[PDB]
Amino acid sequence: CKEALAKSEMNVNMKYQLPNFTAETPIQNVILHEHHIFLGATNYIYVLNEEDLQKVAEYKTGPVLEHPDCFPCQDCSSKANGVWKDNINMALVVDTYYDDQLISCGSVNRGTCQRHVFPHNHTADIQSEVHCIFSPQIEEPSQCPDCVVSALGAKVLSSVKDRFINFFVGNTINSSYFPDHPLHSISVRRLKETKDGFMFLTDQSYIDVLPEFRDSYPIKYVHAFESNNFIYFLTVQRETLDAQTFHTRIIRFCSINSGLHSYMEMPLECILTKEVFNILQAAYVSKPGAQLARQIGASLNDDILFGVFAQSKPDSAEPMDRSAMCAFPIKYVNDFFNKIVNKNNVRCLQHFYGPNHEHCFNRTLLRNSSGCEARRDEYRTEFTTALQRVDLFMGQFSEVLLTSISTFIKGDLTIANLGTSEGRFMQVVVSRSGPSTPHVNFLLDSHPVSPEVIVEHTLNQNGYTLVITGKKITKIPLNGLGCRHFQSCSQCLSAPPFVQCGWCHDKCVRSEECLSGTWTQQICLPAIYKVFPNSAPLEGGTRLTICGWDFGFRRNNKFDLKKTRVLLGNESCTLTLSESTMNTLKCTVFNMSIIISNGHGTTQYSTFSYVDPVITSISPKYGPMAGGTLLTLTGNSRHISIGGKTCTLKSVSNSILECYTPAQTISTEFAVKLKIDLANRETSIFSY
Amino acid sequence: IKCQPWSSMIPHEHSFLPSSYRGKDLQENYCRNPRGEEGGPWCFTSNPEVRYEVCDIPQCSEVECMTCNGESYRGLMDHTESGKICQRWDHQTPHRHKFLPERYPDKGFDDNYCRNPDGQPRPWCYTLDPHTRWEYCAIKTCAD
Amino acid sequence: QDCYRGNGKNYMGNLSQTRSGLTCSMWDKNMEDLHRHIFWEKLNENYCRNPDDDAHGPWCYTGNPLIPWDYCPISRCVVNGIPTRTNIGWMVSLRYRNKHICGGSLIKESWVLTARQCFPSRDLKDYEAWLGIHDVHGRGDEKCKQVLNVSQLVYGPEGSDLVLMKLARPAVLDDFVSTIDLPNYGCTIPEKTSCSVYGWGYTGLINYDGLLRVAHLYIMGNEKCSQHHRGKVTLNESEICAGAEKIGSGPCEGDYGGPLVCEQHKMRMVLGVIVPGRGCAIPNRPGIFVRVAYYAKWIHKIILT
Repeated sequence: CKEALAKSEMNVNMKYQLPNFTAETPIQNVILHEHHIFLGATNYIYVLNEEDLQKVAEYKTGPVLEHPDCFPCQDCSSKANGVWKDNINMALVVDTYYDDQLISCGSVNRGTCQRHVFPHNHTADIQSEVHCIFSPQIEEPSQCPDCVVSALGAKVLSSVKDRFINFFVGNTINSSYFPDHPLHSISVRRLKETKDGFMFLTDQSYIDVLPEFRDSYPIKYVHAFESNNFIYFLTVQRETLDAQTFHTRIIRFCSINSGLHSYMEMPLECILTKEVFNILQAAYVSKPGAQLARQIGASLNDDILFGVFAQSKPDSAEPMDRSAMCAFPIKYVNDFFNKIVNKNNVRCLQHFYGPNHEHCFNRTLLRNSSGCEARRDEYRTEFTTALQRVDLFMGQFSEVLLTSISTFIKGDLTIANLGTSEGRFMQVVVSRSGPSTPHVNFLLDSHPVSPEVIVEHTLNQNGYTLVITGKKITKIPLNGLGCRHFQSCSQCLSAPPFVQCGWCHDKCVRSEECLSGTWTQQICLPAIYKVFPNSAPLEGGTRLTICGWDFGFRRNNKFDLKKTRVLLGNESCTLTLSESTMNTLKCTVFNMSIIISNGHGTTQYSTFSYVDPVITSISPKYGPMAGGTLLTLTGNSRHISIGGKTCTLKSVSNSILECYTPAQTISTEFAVKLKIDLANRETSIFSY
Repeated sequence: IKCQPWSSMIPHEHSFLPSSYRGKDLQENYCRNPRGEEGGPWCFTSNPEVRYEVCDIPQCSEVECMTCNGESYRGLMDHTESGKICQRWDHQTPHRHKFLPERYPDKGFDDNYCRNPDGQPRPWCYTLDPHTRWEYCAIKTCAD
Repeated sequence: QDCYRGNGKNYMGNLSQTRSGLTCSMWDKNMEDLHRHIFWEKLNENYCRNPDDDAHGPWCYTGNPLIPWDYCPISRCVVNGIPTRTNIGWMVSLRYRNKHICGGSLIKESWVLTARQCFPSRDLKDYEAWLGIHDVHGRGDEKCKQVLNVSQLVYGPEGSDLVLMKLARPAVLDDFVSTIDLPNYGCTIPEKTSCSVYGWGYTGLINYDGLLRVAHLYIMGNEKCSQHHRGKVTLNESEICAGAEKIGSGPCEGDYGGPLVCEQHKMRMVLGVIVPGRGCAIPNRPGIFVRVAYYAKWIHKIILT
């Protein structure tokens, strides 16, 4: 009985009491910095302690009067005429190179930013000092040097290259937004060294989609990071200007502040084997564990990008709730950019150059012999052979959408902090070698888990992960949330050793709790829940189902089905391997105890009887030959028939039986023979 | 296109097989049949767009031709007409036959390569299966 | 892949590609040229190991005449100013799209020393050098005005944040325009020395007429600056630290590449180059500059071209 023993499967739902903080509006951005955690939410900025998530201070960029002629940071509060709009924070960074300060960027306020200065004695006091970043562009009023942040969606990255604070910003642009104020799809800004504005180092330091394609060809950036003297961007966009189908793309260029010099774009895809996943939803840069590094061919110190890919609705970006996670060594993809692709896979960039333009009629590529040297006629190169990656969980999550991912290392293993759109958080050890059951699979909140999460790993033994679900920020220690939820011994032993607990004869328990001393994590006793049936004839070979778990000898992952045997008294029942599982057994063989023997231990079950079938009386005795009456039998996987025709079972029991006799064209009596898997002793005759 | 090495997982990552299947002798780059799949020896291409393709490698019946007498033929086939393998002519199990290679040399009584000792139209050999007494060897006729 | 070996003799460079990206040439001709020209004193042929055991590390030769030789890449271990009443010749005003952004120091008739940070563009057609001027706009006078184009730009060692350029044409030297000498290779200025800086920058003024600002300064050891910054700076050997006493005044935007010139024994001599960092004139906080002396010999090696 697979259904009845379902208690063996771990209880998917619990309530976990962890430090949790609530915000009056949903939180968009968050950063941890110097024992204070800064969270940006709609019209709100909170600062929290780590261990408490206590709201020690808050800054109020609440609703603002948006007026068409009001300049961004000037006080137009006296204007009574032109809507009390509200802003959302999408850019929240901390910088310390100039001073220990915070930078935030609003949405409605022309995408203009502000600065908070931390007093040395009390750094959490962010409301003390506020600057605006707004320098009136006297020389070039036509373009914005400080209109830096978009509203639909944007990404901002801070860097210190050549002792210079550089902000790499990618913007999602609408066609109607440019005429009021120009923007740039991808660009680099420098802070004025007096921290009072931005300037454009070069006209080449930005790329904006060509004016006809502002409405079409929408690009949404999902992530971006810095590594190996290069700035990598991860976005989602169409395959072609007229494709109406979407896929993940990445953007590479090194970190020269003069401008985007070697701007090269690359389609990416991860496949199952052969189904591809188009859209990336979350990404994280990290290092691989010793067990994983070899299996991905990556060095232990070499960086790895982990990304979740979900299959989108056809010819659209919205996922069909079919997702997976994949890994990308930065060295492999970098070499792929440098060497793997040939020439004719390279083309000009469509949305900037234009499909019909002079540069990509004929232009050689110094892509191998030269590394992003700042030339003048730099070529923005489009590839076409998308890099194909393989699944790491071989599609074990093929029907669930993933939206938030974090990854850490511990000992030699590496763990991924998975997140769902239904607010369930999983902890999984990632391994191509074998499917690993999530050791933590609870549900946090109704709201989808926010992609932006943070992990801190102090002294390699104490750490945490802050994750955002709607209006909740929650702390989750990586050291093992628990194992009491485990209740199958095989499942308890499948738990990674990083959390120290094991099985002691009743449930997966911590070492020092159960006092019996049976606490073991290498071997335990197999369990049987029930058996059907317990009433069989002495010679009757009846198929018995065995319900329980831990039915086989254990390997690291592959549960061995061959080290199983069955003993009934002294003889052995005919074990059927094709119907032998960890879940149930199917065997085909006076109360005796049935014994199951495994590589670990043996279980004795005391209630199985070779009941001798007894038939006593048949009614009625004499009558007509209609053959439609109720014939009743009684006594102590059964069948019963007369004249080669089975009497349909009108009633069955151990002590009562009743057939509706088949009609036969004869008025005499015959012996009615019971066939309970075998023709047993027959009863007396009944006249027809 | 050159096969992708089975040790390096670029440009295609399904190359854990060197550790997945022991004794299957998938070499550094040579293409094998780790699963015994019906298509044949297939390898990953270093070419990015195509993942794996089956190597074109000929069958064994292509080189082994046949003459009417059959006894003159002494080739490399050691497979019967139903795919069974000829037992060792030096062996005496599972068939206690009559032909002894040292007693009867000069007729190619080698390990398992099919021979025509009794003047059959085709070579035949005793089956490695103890139940099957012997079986014929399927060979296409020669030319020129 | 080299460490603890500042001399090329300890590290036989198994590589033949210079910093720029141009392959090395046959070492026989350049060995002959060295023996004819360099009197420093049979190394491996056509490899980037340097025979001279220079302090900067291994370096190689290039056959192209514009850059005879360059190093191969490998691991190795003013605000509150005073206006000047007299014209200054050491100052070189750089002009980017016909406007000033920074200054530099005149070293030869056709050579000036500037900062790498003041080069947003690598193009030479847009840069323009002005010598001998008292007003940043040029309105003050034009008799000493000297306008020149740009011929060649040569960067310093990796991470030096220093650069030289040789002018399109030579320049006349007189009282109005002056050059500067070099400190010794091991030239160390004594602590508590008083010397000043010249600046063309923001100067912390709501409006400035446009005259160059001279600002005094005092030298102190690296330890005092480390204490003042409270561990926010990890000082290396190549840098010098000089800061004003009890007053917040230092170089800021527009003065980068300017000269830190000081008087040791008889006449004023350059000691450092103005570099961005650490903020704009923090009160009671010293300033950090790059010392020319550590690279002075290298300039010698490059002044031969």
